[PDB]
Amino acid sequence: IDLQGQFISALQSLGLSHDLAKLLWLPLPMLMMLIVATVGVLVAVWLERKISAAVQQRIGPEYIGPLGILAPLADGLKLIFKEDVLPANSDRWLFTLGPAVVVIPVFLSYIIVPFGQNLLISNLAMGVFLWIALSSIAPIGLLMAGYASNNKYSLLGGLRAAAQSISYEIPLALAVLAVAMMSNGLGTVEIVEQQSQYGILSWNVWRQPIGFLVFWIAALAECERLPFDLEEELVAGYQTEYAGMKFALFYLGAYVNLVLSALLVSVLYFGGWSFPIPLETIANLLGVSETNPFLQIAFAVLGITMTLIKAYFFVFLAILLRWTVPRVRIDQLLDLGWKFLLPVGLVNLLLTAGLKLAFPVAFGG
Amino acid sequence: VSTELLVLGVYGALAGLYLLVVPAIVYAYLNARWYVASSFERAFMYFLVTFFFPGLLLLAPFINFRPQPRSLN
Amino acid sequence: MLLKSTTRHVHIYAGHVVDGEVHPDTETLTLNVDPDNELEWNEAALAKVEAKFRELVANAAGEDLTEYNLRRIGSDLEHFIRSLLMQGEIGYNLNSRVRNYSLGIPRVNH
Amino acid sequence: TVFVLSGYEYFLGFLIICSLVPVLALAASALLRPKSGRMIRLTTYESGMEPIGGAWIQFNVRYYMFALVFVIFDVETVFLYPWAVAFHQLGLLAFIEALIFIAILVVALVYAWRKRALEWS
Amino acid sequence: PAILNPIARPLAENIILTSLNDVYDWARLSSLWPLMYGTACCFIEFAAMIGSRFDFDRFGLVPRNSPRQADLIITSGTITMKMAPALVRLYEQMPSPKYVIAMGACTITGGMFSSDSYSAVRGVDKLIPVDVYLPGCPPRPEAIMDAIVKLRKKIANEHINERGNLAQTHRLFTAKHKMKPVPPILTGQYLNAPSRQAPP
Amino acid sequence: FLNQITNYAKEAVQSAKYIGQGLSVTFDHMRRRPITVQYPYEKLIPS
Amino acid sequence: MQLTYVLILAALLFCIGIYGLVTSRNAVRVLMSIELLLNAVNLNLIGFANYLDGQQIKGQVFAVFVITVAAAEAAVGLAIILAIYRNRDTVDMEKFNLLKW
Amino acid sequence: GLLAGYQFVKDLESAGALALFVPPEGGFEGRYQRRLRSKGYTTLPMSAPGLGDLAAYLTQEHGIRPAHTGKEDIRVYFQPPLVTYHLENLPPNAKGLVLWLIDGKRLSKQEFAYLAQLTQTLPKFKVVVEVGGDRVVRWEPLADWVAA
Ligand SMILES: CCCCCCCCCCCCCCCCCC(=O)OC[C@H](CO[C@@H]1O[C@H](CO[C@H]2O[C@H](CO)[C@H](O)[C@H](O)[C@H]2O)[C@H](O)[C@H](O)[C@H]1O)OC(=O)CCCCCCCCCCCCCCCCC
Ligand SMILES: CCCCCCCCCCCCCCCCCC(=O)OC[C@H](CO[C@@H]1O[C@H](CO[C@H]2O[C@H](CO)[C@H](O)[C@H](O)[C@H]2O)[C@H](O)[C@H](O)[C@H]1O)OC(=O)CCCCCCCCCCCCCCCCC
Ligand SMILES: CCCCCCCCCCCCCCCC(=O)OC[C@H](CO[C@@H]1O[C@H](CS(=O)(=O)O)[C@@H](O)[C@H](O)[C@H]1O)OC(=O)CCCCCCCCCCCCCCC
Ligand SMILES: CCCCCCCCCCCCCCCC(=O)OC[C@H](COP(=O)(O)OC[C@@H](O)CO)OC(=O)CCCCCCCCCCCCCCC
Ligand SMILES: CCCCCCCCCCCCCCCC(=O)OC[C@H](COP(=O)(O)OC[C@@H](O)CO)OC(=O)CCCCCCCCCCCCCCC
Ligand SMILES: CC1=C(/C=C/C(C)=C/C=C/C(C)=C/C=C/C=C(C)/C=C/C=C(C)/C=C/C2=C(C)CCCC2(C)C)C(C)(C)CCC1
Ligand code: SF4
Repeated sequence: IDLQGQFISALQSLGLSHDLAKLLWLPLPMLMMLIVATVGVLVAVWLERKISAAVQQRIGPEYIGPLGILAPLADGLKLIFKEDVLPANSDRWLFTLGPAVVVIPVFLSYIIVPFGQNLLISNLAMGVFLWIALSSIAPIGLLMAGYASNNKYSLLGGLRAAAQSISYEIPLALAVLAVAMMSNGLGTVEIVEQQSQYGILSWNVWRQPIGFLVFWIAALAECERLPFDLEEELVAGYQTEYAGMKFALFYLGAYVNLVLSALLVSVLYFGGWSFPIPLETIANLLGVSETNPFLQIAFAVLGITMTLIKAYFFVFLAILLRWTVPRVRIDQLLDLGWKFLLPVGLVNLLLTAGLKLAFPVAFGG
Repeated sequence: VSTELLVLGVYGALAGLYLLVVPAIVYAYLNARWYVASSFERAFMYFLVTFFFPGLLLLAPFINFRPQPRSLN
Repeated sequence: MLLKSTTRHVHIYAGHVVDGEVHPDTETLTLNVDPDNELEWNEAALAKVEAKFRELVANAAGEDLTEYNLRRIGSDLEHFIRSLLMQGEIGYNLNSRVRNYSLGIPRVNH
Repeated sequence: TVFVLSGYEYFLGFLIICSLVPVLALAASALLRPKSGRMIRLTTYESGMEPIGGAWIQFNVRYYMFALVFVIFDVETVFLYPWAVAFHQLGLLAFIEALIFIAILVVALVYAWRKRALEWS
Repeated sequence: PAILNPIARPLAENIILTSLNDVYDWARLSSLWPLMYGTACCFIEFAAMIGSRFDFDRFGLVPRNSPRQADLIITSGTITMKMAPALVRLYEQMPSPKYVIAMGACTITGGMFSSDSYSAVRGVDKLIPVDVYLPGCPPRPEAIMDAIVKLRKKIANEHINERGNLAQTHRLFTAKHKMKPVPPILTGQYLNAPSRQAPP
Repeated sequence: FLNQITNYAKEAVQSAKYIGQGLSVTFDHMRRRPITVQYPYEKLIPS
Repeated sequence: MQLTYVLILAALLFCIGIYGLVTSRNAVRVLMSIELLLNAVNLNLIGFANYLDGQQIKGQVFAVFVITVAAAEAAVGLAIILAIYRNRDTVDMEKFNLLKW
Repeated sequence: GLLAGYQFVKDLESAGALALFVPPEGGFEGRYQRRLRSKGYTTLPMSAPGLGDLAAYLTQEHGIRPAHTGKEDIRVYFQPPLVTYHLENLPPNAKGLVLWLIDGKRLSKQEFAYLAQLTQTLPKFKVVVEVGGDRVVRWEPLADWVAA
């Protein structure tokens, strides 16, 4: 089936000019992905709060709804009603647009992640470039907000957080390179197709086990899960200067980055829209599956369900390992990063190239 | 009768099952057990809350979860 | 060093408000009377409060700029405010978000 | 010339939609303010007292050196991208020359690691 | 006059505006972000609620060290007059919809330090406008939760048309003085002092 | 020089085993019921 | 969309970079206009590889090499600049009048 | 949620005293207390455990003894009746007054009939007493709660 082709045929049967009819079709999924992203953010805030309560043997937020699920919605509806306060400095537009410069590209990078063969936005050539080069912008907004903060401690904390953030970009690119060499492509569709050709025996987690751990450590260092940079040299790193609106924007941006990383790690290594049993055997066992959509709709729902359970598993593992491993210093974190993830990533790329040039049978060829 | 009407009926039944009949039994079972469930069953309950969340956003302010009063002699 | 002493009603700032901020200056003392909505005011009693503040700042001469003397001046100002309230003048207003009698309760003379 | 590719209207439309929403949320927060802005006494954030120390930062070199090694390795990663892209029918001499490139940059990393090129003591 | 301290004397609405006001009050009732400020054992009594025995988190209150993202301050402990401008600045640096809960007997009044004392502040209501008082030395954590319940009953009394009360008037006055300049106060200068290593 | 490398590898595998034991006791802590009380639904008995 | 407007824009960016190389009121804005001067020739090479070149593209390769060269030149220039603040007290270019005839 | 209309105001204007059952976990009587101010009533918060005697504090004047530390002598403060002085300089529109008691659990049933007769003697102020409630918001006549 094709909903876009049927909508185009219905608008042609109504009578139009085939250009303005096709122009306005894109904003409805372009807003639907945004509203389900805010739905996932409101899911993840309640999930993190209740799982942090269940780890420390207590109950999360209650007496707000049925079980307190409206509490992220109540927080997001209350924090936009607070009085926007400003410090005694200049450049008010810079202080306003700093968090805007932070919030724009991480929200913009939603055109990369897929949910199936057709349930995605853009897969042109190089979606990993459009993730990395857009995620490497937020230090500029962080330094801009630190300069407009007008403080001696918050500016130093913003400098330390920017130096922590820019160091974990190079193994984050090398772990992408180690998979893009084997997949001979930069788009996520070919990467997930080379994993969905076979079942469990074609997963990239068993082919590149060191690169998955390097990418996971780099993601946990980039989304500020284990580095506590929010006791940061007087009280906090880049805080204690904004109002409820800018703090809410930073909180939702951090949760968007966490959700996007938890989706992208599974997509690049484990693989959403996949099954342990191949779909061709089930399609041959059931009947004829080439035009009948009654099984294809259920297969698309099952692929969305597999992507959602993988994202929920990675989110639960990240927020379980937040309070499991103890807090380490940012100097020790930068030292372990630059002394571990770069050399083992380089020799992992070298052994990946050697295994691809030695036996090009089970790899991408 | 046609196949497109059957597809629309399947879509309507799927939307109705996603919005009405699943979060009711989820809200029943979730506070029905709530203590005897293990960690894997707690993760399954948290996933059941996670998945059907547009149903929970519409069934949240209508339902009431408060303890019942007892009798005294 | 920004020397100031305020409790709830008097604000004696040792600076000068240019537009919305202050700068350290030991030549001007700015007085703010009742910033919160706790007592309703007028133009005659506020002028008497300003005249008492001018008399108190003319009494303190030949002394060092410390927090103790400025807090003593603010305490004499608040004592003058309390005696003006007890004299039979303006008092509380029923238009605030919170009603807490910090100076006294309304009583009966006889 | 003609502009034919896989598509770029989604990127521009999503940029327009994602750039229209933060200023709209800021305008809504300014509209639903309790009273107004323009706070009468503007003060910066100090923990418990007045600013008694000074508005100066000690001259350091650790941030600039980290960003220097970051840009030096980023322009290496940029050159390392198309070799890994075009490694499907190219051969083994390109792998040898990329191994020489990787070994030269590893020698550069060893030179940066031995001396005091990055040290947050 | 025969009356001491007199009090001066100081309509159709819509249903949609009433529902919007109910939503706006319910959001503040549901979030209620507090501030942890404590100088004595009352801070330990507040931290005993954050633990997994009384579950103070379940009402929506999360611990924050920032006096800028908290719509409620909780003063607690014996307050010295040297800490009174610190508390005034910490109250003034908060945003405008703020609330005050004063916990303790030495906080709401003089407490035990009201007979023979020259440094303790006899009442925090002389410094910040207290909305809900809380007697007790020290009070039960269930009494602190009861004060939270009374504060939640008091927040819903606000209006969306009578929102023009959270401000401060100018009433500026400019006068000159004749005080003498003071020498500065010590900032550091403890270990590398010329009178410390060299004995006079 | 190799003994320092083996000692670093032993410290790394010991840290990995400590992280695994922390994950094990964290997964163990999810089995027990919460021991908190509700207010004003479960009030304590005054002695 | 024609090549002539892109060439006019590149020439105007080159003249803006020339003026910001001459006056600049600073020493970091000199390098910031040097990046504009090289981004103008990057636009020139990209437009030439878009319009004149066909299948075998090489102006994009030259632009990538020019970008890497300008990043290395920016690193060398900032390494030169950051020693002047350690040695001298001021940052103004007009104060460097020691090496006379 | 529940879109409540204007029904507590009619039940308050019909009778003289009402008793509402609220859940003690949070606050829900604030909506009716705000609707009363929207209808044109002046609210007055007051605590029911600390009141002394209702007659000597609501009709006549009383004498408060402040806690002295031995520094000052024994002094007495003449307190006027609260609702009378609140009714003196009250009216912007002259519609009505209400009296709200927060914790009405620590009270006896002897003074409730006297309060229900006092709110019917002077037709200018109302009496609102709060009970700890049972799982739902419901209103009951206070005279029916006294008689039963
Ligand atoms: C812990 C974290 C938790 C996370 C949160 C979990 C809870 C939330 C989970 C919710 C599920 C997540 C979101 C699902 C995945 C995103 C799918 C999506 O975005 O997916 C985007 C989809 C579009 O995707 C696919 O798009 C296709 C078009 O693809 C084309 O376009 C695409 C780009 O859009 C690609 O480029 C693709 O290659 C290219 O072929 C077709 O439209 C397919 O039908 C469609 O499935 O948007 C649409 O669904 C269309 C938009 C609605 C339009 C309404 C349809 C129009 C009305 C038609 C009515 C017809 C009436 C006449 C009937 C005739 C009567 C006789
Ligand atoms: C009071 C307020 C009321 C609000 C009213 C709003 C009502 C309307 C919104 C309701 C949405 C919920 C109803 C569920 C609809 C799900 C339809 C579906 O998935 O429709 C499926 C179709 C399938 O798409 C077609 O699918 C085809 C077959 O491919 C599928 O099969 C292939 C097999 O190899 C491949 O795997 C391929 O990747 C996979 O997509 C092709 O992909 C075509 O390109 C594409 O058009 O998707 C489509 O068109 C796109 C459909 C987008 C739906 C995404 C929503 C998320 C799904 C709900 C979450 C699952 C919940 C299920 C709960 C059940 C619990 C037991
Ligand atoms: C003809 C039907 C029409 C249906 C209309 C459905 C409307 C749904 C939204 C309701 C709106 C009105 C809520 C009034 C609030 C109230 O007083 O408390 C009502 C309840 C009280 O609890 C609840 O109260 C109930 C009664 S009681 O108060 O406990 O006694 C109790 O039964 C229940 O258990 C308990 O949860 O509080 C809630 O939990 C409801 C939350 C509703 C908030 C919706 C958020 C809106 C998001 C969109 C915002 C858009 C604007 C953006 C601005 C930039
Ligand atoms: C909720 C509502 C919100 C409002 C809706 C949003 C409307 C937005 C889009 C309008 C819809 C109609 C137009 C789309 C429909 C449309 O007509 O597009 C289609 C058009 C050509 O597409 P195709 O070539 O596929 O179409 C023709 C083919 O069918 C055959 O030739 O696409 C483009 O022109 C891409 C333009 C990208 C241009 C390059 C990107 C520029 C990015 C610049 C980044 C700048 C950063 C600046 C930083 C300071
Ligand atoms: C099914 C998928 C399971 C994937 C789970 C893996 C994600 C875990 C990543 C860890 C995040 C935290 C990193 C902090 C790590 C931390 O803070 O300590 C790191 C610690 C640093 O020690 P020191 O500070 O002593 O070292 C530096 C000094 O020696 C200076 O000389 O040692 C390491 O460098 C070794 C790292 C090994 C790390 C191993 C991690 C993987 C352990 C779990 C293995 C699971 C196998 C599962 C098999 C089923
Ligand atoms: C068909 C279908 C369905 C179903 C579903 C399902 C069946 C699901 C399930 C599944 C699940 C339920 C999932 C989840 C999971 C999660 C988890 C469970 C996680 C956690 C864990 C962790 C993270 C841990 C860690 C560790 C390590 C790594 C080491 C050792 C130790 C440990 C183990 C601790 C539904 C109804 C939806 C609808 C649609 C369709
Ligand atoms: S009221 Fe009691 S417990 Fe609290 S600070 Fe004072 S002495 Fe300590």
